Amino acid sequence: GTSKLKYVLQDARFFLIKSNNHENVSLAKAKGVWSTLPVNEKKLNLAFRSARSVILIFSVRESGKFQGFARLSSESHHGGSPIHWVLPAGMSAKMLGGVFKIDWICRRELPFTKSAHLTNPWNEHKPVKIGDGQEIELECGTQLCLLFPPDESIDLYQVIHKM
Repeated sequence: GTSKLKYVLQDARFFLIKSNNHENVSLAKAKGVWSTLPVNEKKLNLAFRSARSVILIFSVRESGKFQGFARLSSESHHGGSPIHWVLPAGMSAKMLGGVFKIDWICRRELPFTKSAHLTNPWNEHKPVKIGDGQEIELECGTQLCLLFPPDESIDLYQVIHKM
């Protein structure tokens, strides 16, 4: 059912995450971490302290799909044992140095074809697939998350318990 998920998404903020590779999304799905560039790192830290939930919705460049969505459980943190991201051409480990802990809500794919009817008012009313770090307005982001199939590998309890 959607009661639990709708509870997690009440008053949530939503950010699109655009990964240049599949590897870092596979890594992040298993380990429960994400890192972004400093502009977006600042944006997500502000949203984390301000919002009841901060949702990252992931799409790998050129994949034609979203790969899942997750909720921040921490602000970014530097100084931990380093995540061995596959670094894109012009990116250093220092640029991805802040590590957010995330709890995945769905790790299943949603093709762009299934979200063609949703537009983001905060990106000029363009389809929500169009947009790293683009903020998605509350209702559009909620409906986008609701489109994903249920994920039998996920237990929402840990998220609901830490809210």
